[PDB]
Amino acid sequence: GVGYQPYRVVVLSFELLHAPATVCGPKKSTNLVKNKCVNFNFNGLTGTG
Amino acid sequence: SALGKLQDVVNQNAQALNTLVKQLSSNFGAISSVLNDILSRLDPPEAEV
Amino acid sequence: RKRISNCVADYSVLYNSASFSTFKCYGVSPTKLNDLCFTNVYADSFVIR
Repeated sequence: GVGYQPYRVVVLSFELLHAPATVCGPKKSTNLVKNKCVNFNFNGLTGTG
Repeated sequence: SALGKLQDVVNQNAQALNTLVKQLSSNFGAISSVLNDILSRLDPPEAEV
Repeated sequence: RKRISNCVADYSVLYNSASFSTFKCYGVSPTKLNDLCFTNVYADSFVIR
């Protein structure tokens, strides 16, 4: 019955923000703009400056 | 060390400001000390805590 | 345990696939999962009661 049947379990354990990134989401990169207050996003590092 | 009386005031104010700035790196029990990092990973009700 | 690296991961399809009985995330929301970058993703799979 339910609770005793075999179950295929997959976990997705990943580390966040200590090393250079290698697995990234499907978001298209944009151009680089300098000398302007912008909302940058470097490998998921969201910020403003 | 003739002007230690004024140097003490300057040092005390600078040290207080430095401690206040350094307090922004503390998690205080949160997953991260970066507001952008918390907002990037978590949806509103989990991020609110 | 399988090493996942140097690839673009689209978790949107996995989230949308209703065949999964349990889709629970702990340190990230599944909706935001498509906007993050990880230095390593380790997928562990097994069959348990």
